[PDB]
Amino acid sequence: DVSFRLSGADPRSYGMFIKDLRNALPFREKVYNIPLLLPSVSGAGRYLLMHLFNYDGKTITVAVDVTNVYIMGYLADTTSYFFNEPAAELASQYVFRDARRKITLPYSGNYERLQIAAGKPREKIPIGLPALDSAISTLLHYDSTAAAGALLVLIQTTAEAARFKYIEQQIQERAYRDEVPSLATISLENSWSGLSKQIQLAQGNNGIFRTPIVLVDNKGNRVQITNVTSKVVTSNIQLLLNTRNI
Ligand SMILES: *[C@@H]1O[C@H](CO)[C@@H](O)[C@H](O)[C@H]1NC(C)=O
Ligand SMILES: NC(=O)c1cccnc1
Repeated sequence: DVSFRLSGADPRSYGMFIKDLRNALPFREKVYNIPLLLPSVSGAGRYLLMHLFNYDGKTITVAVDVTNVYIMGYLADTTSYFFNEPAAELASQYVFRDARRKITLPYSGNYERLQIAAGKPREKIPIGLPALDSAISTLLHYDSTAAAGALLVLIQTTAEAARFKYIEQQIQERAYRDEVPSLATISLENSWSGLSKQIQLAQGNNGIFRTPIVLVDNKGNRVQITNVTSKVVTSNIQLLLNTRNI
Protein backbone atom coordinates (compact mmCIF):
# COMPACT_ATOMS: atom_id res chain seq x y z
CA ASP A 1 0.00 0.00 0.00
CA VAL A 2 0.91 3.68 -0.16
CA SER A 3 -0.07 6.49 2.19
CA PHE A 4 -0.18 10.28 2.21
CA ARG A 5 -0.95 12.64 5.08
CA LEU A 6 -2.18 16.18 4.49
CA SER A 7 -1.09 17.24 7.97
CA GLY A 8 2.39 18.69 7.56
CA ALA A 9 2.25 18.16 3.81
CA ASP A 10 4.54 20.21 1.58
CA PRO A 11 5.79 20.05 -2.02
CA ARG A 12 8.59 17.68 -1.00
CA SER A 13 6.36 15.19 0.85
CA TYR A 14 3.75 15.25 -1.90
CA GLY A 15 6.42 14.63 -4.56
CA MET A 16 7.72 11.72 -2.54
CA PHE A 17 4.22 10.27 -2.19
CA ILE A 18 3.67 10.50 -5.96
CA LYS A 19 7.04 8.79 -6.55
CA ASP A 20 5.91 6.06 -4.16
CA LEU A 21 2.54 5.72 -5.94
CA ARG A 22 4.30 5.34 -9.31
CA ASN A 23 6.73 2.81 -7.91
CA ALA A 24 3.93 0.74 -6.36
CA LEU A 25 2.60 -0.10 -9.84
CA PRO A 26 3.97 -3.33 -11.31
CA PHE A 27 5.65 -3.47 -14.71
CA ARG A 28 7.82 -5.93 -16.58
CA GLU A 29 9.32 -3.61 -19.17
CA LYS A 30 10.06 0.02 -19.90
CA VAL A 31 9.51 1.69 -23.26
CA TYR A 32 11.92 4.59 -23.78
CA ASN A 33 12.72 4.22 -20.07
CA ILE A 34 9.07 4.75 -19.04
CA PRO A 35 7.35 1.92 -17.11
CA LEU A 36 4.80 0.08 -19.22
CA LEU A 37 1.75 -0.90 -17.18
CA LEU A 38 0.77 -4.57 -17.44
CA PRO A 39 -1.91 -5.74 -19.89
CA SER A 40 -3.73 -7.59 -17.11
CA VAL A 41 -3.48 -8.69 -13.49
CA SER A 42 -5.70 -11.42 -12.07
CA GLY A 43 -7.29 -11.30 -8.64
CA ALA A 44 -6.73 -8.99 -5.70
CA GLY A 45 -3.24 -8.07 -6.90
CA ARG A 46 -4.88 -5.88 -9.52
CA TYR A 47 -5.66 -3.27 -6.85
CA LEU A 48 -3.34 -0.89 -5.03
CA LEU A 49 -4.59 0.63 -1.79
CA MET A 50 -3.86 4.31 -1.15
CA HIS A 51 -4.41 5.49 2.42
CA LEU A 52 -5.15 9.21 2.47
CA PHE A 53 -5.42 11.23 5.67
CA ASN A 54 -7.03 14.66 5.82
CA TYR A 55 -5.49 17.40 7.94
CA ASP A 56 -7.46 16.23 11.00
CA GLY A 57 -6.13 12.69 10.59
CA LYS A 58 -9.38 11.16 9.31
CA THR A 59 -8.77 8.66 6.54
CA ILE A 60 -10.11 7.03 3.43
CA THR A 61 -8.58 4.08 1.57
CA VAL A 62 -8.71 4.35 -2.21
CA ALA A 63 -8.53 1.30 -4.53
CA VAL A 64 -6.60 1.87 -7.72
CA ASP A 65 -6.47 -0.52 -10.72
CA VAL A 66 -2.75 -0.96 -11.35
CA THR A 67 -3.22 -1.59 -15.08
CA ASN A 68 -4.53 1.91 -15.79
CA VAL A 69 -4.22 3.97 -12.55
CA TYR A 70 -8.03 4.32 -12.45
CA ILE A 71 -9.70 4.72 -9.08
CA MET A 72 -12.36 2.04 -8.69
CA GLY A 73 -13.76 3.10 -5.33
CA TYR A 74 -12.81 3.89 -1.75
CA LEU A 75 -13.54 2.99 1.87
CA ALA A 76 -14.66 5.57 4.41
CA ASP A 77 -15.02 4.09 7.89
CA THR A 78 -17.36 1.07 7.43
CA THR A 79 -18.87 2.11 4.08
CA SER A 80 -17.36 1.32 0.68
CA TYR A 81 -18.15 3.39 -2.43
CA PHE A 82 -17.64 2.20 -6.04
CA PHE A 83 -18.20 3.75 -9.45
CA ASN A 84 -21.15 2.45 -11.42
CA GLU A 85 -19.27 0.44 -14.05
CA PRO A 86 -18.14 -3.19 -14.62
CA ALA A 87 -14.50 -2.67 -13.65
CA ALA A 88 -15.52 -1.29 -10.23
CA GLU A 89 -18.10 -4.05 -9.76
CA LEU A 90 -15.27 -6.54 -10.28
CA ALA A 91 -13.03 -4.61 -7.89
CA SER A 92 -15.67 -4.84 -5.18
CA GLN A 93 -15.25 -8.64 -5.24
CA TYR A 94 -11.69 -8.18 -3.99
CA VAL A 95 -11.33 -5.00 -1.93
CA PHE A 96 -13.14 -3.62 1.11
CA ARG A 97 -15.23 -6.77 1.60
CA ASP A 98 -15.19 -6.12 5.37
CA ALA A 99 -17.25 -2.94 4.86
CA ARG A 100 -20.68 -3.11 6.50
CA ARG A 101 -22.36 -1.68 3.38
CA LYS A 102 -21.46 -0.74 -0.20
CA ILE A 103 -22.81 2.28 -2.03
CA THR A 104 -22.54 2.37 -5.79
CA LEU A 105 -22.10 5.96 -6.85
CA PRO A 106 -24.65 7.18 -9.41
CA TYR A 107 -22.03 7.66 -12.13
CA SER A 108 -19.15 5.87 -13.83
CA GLY A 109 -15.56 6.94 -13.16
CA ASN A 110 -14.75 8.98 -16.24
CA TYR A 111 -14.44 12.74 -16.56
CA GLU A 112 -17.51 13.10 -18.81
CA ARG A 113 -19.89 11.59 -16.28
CA LEU A 114 -18.21 13.07 -13.21
CA GLN A 115 -18.38 16.61 -14.67
CA ILE A 116 -22.09 16.20 -15.42
CA ALA A 117 -22.72 15.02 -11.84
CA ALA A 118 -20.62 17.81 -10.36
CA GLY A 119 -22.35 20.40 -12.54
CA LYS A 120 -19.00 21.85 -13.65
CA PRO A 121 -16.08 20.98 -15.95
CA ARG A 122 -12.51 20.23 -14.68
CA GLU A 123 -11.51 23.61 -16.03
CA LYS A 124 -13.51 25.45 -13.36
CA ILE A 125 -12.62 23.31 -10.33
CA PRO A 126 -9.60 24.47 -8.32
CA ILE A 127 -7.08 21.74 -7.45
CA GLY A 128 -4.14 21.61 -5.06
CA LEU A 129 -3.36 20.15 -1.67
CA PRO A 130 -6.00 22.21 0.15
CA ALA A 131 -8.52 20.92 -2.42
CA LEU A 132 -7.34 17.35 -1.79
CA ASP A 133 -7.83 17.85 1.99
CA SER A 134 -11.36 19.07 1.22
CA ALA A 135 -11.98 16.14 -1.13
CA ILE A 136 -10.99 13.54 1.45
CA SER A 137 -13.25 15.22 4.00
CA THR A 138 -16.18 15.27 1.55
CA LEU A 139 -15.78 11.60 0.73
CA LEU A 140 -15.96 10.70 4.45
CA HIS A 141 -19.72 11.34 4.39
CA TYR A 142 -21.89 10.42 1.46
CA ASP A 143 -23.20 13.18 -0.80
CA SER A 144 -23.13 12.14 -4.46
CA THR A 145 -23.08 15.61 -6.04
CA ALA A 146 -20.35 16.82 -3.69
CA ALA A 147 -18.50 13.53 -4.15
CA ALA A 148 -18.34 14.04 -7.92
CA GLY A 149 -16.35 17.25 -7.48
CA ALA A 150 -14.21 15.72 -4.74
CA LEU A 151 -13.42 12.75 -7.03
CA LEU A 152 -12.41 15.10 -9.86
CA VAL A 153 -9.92 16.66 -7.43
CA LEU A 154 -8.76 13.28 -6.10
CA ILE A 155 -8.20 11.77 -9.54
CA GLN A 156 -6.13 14.72 -10.76
CA THR A 157 -4.00 15.03 -7.61
CA THR A 158 -3.18 11.30 -7.45
CA ALA A 159 -3.57 9.32 -10.70
CA GLU A 160 -2.89 12.19 -13.13
CA ALA A 161 0.06 13.45 -11.07
CA ALA A 162 1.47 9.89 -11.09
CA ARG A 163 1.10 9.79 -14.89
CA PHE A 164 2.70 13.18 -15.61
CA LYS A 165 5.52 14.99 -13.87
CA TYR A 166 4.11 18.30 -15.12
CA ILE A 167 0.85 17.65 -13.24
CA GLU A 168 2.77 16.64 -10.12
CA GLN A 169 4.57 19.99 -10.39
CA GLN A 170 1.30 21.87 -10.89
CA ILE A 171 -0.02 20.39 -7.64
CA GLN A 172 3.24 21.24 -5.86
CA GLU A 173 2.74 24.84 -6.99
CA ARG A 174 -0.75 24.56 -5.45
CA ALA A 175 0.47 23.16 -2.12
CA TYR A 176 -0.98 26.03 -0.08
CA ARG A 177 -3.37 27.70 -2.57
CA ASP A 178 -5.74 25.94 -4.97
CA GLU A 179 -6.02 27.00 -8.60
CA VAL A 180 -7.88 25.61 -11.60
CA PRO A 181 -5.72 23.35 -13.76
CA SER A 182 -3.73 24.86 -16.59
CA LEU A 183 -4.75 24.21 -20.18
CA ALA A 184 -1.65 22.02 -20.42
CA THR A 185 -2.83 19.85 -17.54
CA ILE A 186 -6.21 19.29 -19.21
CA SER A 187 -4.53 18.47 -22.52
CA LEU A 188 -2.23 15.91 -20.93
CA GLU A 189 -5.08 14.23 -19.04
CA ASN A 190 -7.11 14.06 -22.25
CA SER A 191 -4.15 12.57 -24.15
CA TRP A 192 -2.76 9.92 -21.76
CA SER A 193 -4.10 6.96 -23.75
CA GLY A 194 -3.08 8.54 -27.06
CA LEU A 195 0.43 9.39 -25.87
CA SER A 196 0.83 5.94 -24.35
CA LYS A 197 -0.18 4.31 -27.63
CA GLN A 198 2.09 6.43 -29.80
CA ILE A 199 5.11 5.92 -27.54
CA GLN A 200 4.59 2.17 -27.76
CA LEU A 201 4.08 2.32 -31.56
CA ALA A 202 7.22 4.48 -31.81
CA GLN A 203 9.15 1.39 -30.74
CA GLY A 204 9.33 -0.20 -34.19
CA ASN A 205 9.26 3.19 -35.89
CA ASN A 206 12.61 4.67 -34.71
CA GLY A 207 11.00 6.75 -31.99
CA ILE A 208 8.63 8.40 -34.49
CA PHE A 209 4.91 8.65 -33.66
CA ARG A 210 2.63 6.98 -36.22
CA THR A 211 0.14 9.75 -35.51
CA PRO A 212 1.25 13.02 -33.95
CA ILE A 213 -0.42 14.12 -30.70
CA VAL A 214 -1.52 17.72 -30.25
CA LEU A 215 -1.13 19.21 -26.75
CA VAL A 216 -1.13 22.60 -25.10
CA ASP A 217 2.20 23.65 -23.56
CA ASN A 218 2.88 25.46 -20.26
CA LYS A 219 2.65 28.81 -22.06
CA GLY A 220 -0.81 27.98 -23.41
CA ASN A 221 0.22 27.34 -27.01
CA ARG A 222 -0.66 24.39 -29.22
CA VAL A 223 2.23 22.04 -29.90
CA GLN A 224 2.51 18.84 -31.91
CA ILE A 225 4.40 15.89 -30.47
CA THR A 226 5.91 13.81 -33.27
CA ASN A 227 8.66 11.75 -31.67
CA VAL A 228 10.19 10.53 -28.43
CA THR A 229 12.84 13.28 -28.14
CA SER A 230 10.08 15.64 -27.04
CA LYS A 231 10.28 16.68 -23.38
CA VAL A 232 6.75 15.26 -23.03
CA VAL A 233 8.33 11.82 -23.51
CA THR A 234 11.81 12.34 -22.05
CA SER A 235 10.83 14.02 -18.77
CA ASN A 236 7.05 14.41 -18.38
CA ILE A 237 5.08 11.17 -18.85
CA GLN A 238 5.91 8.59 -16.14
CA LEU A 239 3.58 5.64 -16.84
CA LEU A 240 2.30 4.08 -20.08
CA LEU A 241 -1.16 2.56 -20.53
CA ASN A 242 -0.62 -0.77 -22.29
CA THR A 243 -1.90 -0.82 -25.89
CA ARG A 244 -3.70 -4.06 -25.01
CA ASN A 245 -6.03 -1.80 -23.00
CA ILE A 246 -6.49 0.83 -25.71
C1 LIG B 1 11.20 15.42 -32.98
O1 LIG B 1 10.88 16.03 -31.74
C2 LIG B 1 11.75 17.12 -31.40
C3 LIG B 1 11.39 17.55 -29.99
O2 LIG B 1 10.07 18.07 -29.91
C4 LIG B 1 11.60 18.23 -32.43
O3 LIG B 1 12.51 19.28 -32.11
C5 LIG B 1 11.89 17.69 -33.83
O4 LIG B 1 11.61 18.70 -34.79
C6 LIG B 1 11.05 16.43 -34.12
N1 LIG B 1 11.44 15.84 -35.39
C7 LIG B 1 10.68 15.84 -36.49
C8 LIG B 1 9.36 16.53 -36.38
O5 LIG B 1 11.05 15.31 -37.54
N1 LIG C 1 -11.55 7.09 -12.31
C1 LIG C 1 -10.28 7.58 -12.44
O1 LIG C 1 -9.47 7.38 -11.57
C2 LIG C 1 -9.93 8.34 -13.63
C3 LIG C 1 -10.87 9.06 -14.34
C4 LIG C 1 -10.47 9.78 -15.45
C5 LIG C 1 -9.15 9.73 -15.83
N2 LIG C 1 -8.22 9.06 -15.14
C6 LIG C 1 -8.61 8.37 -14.07
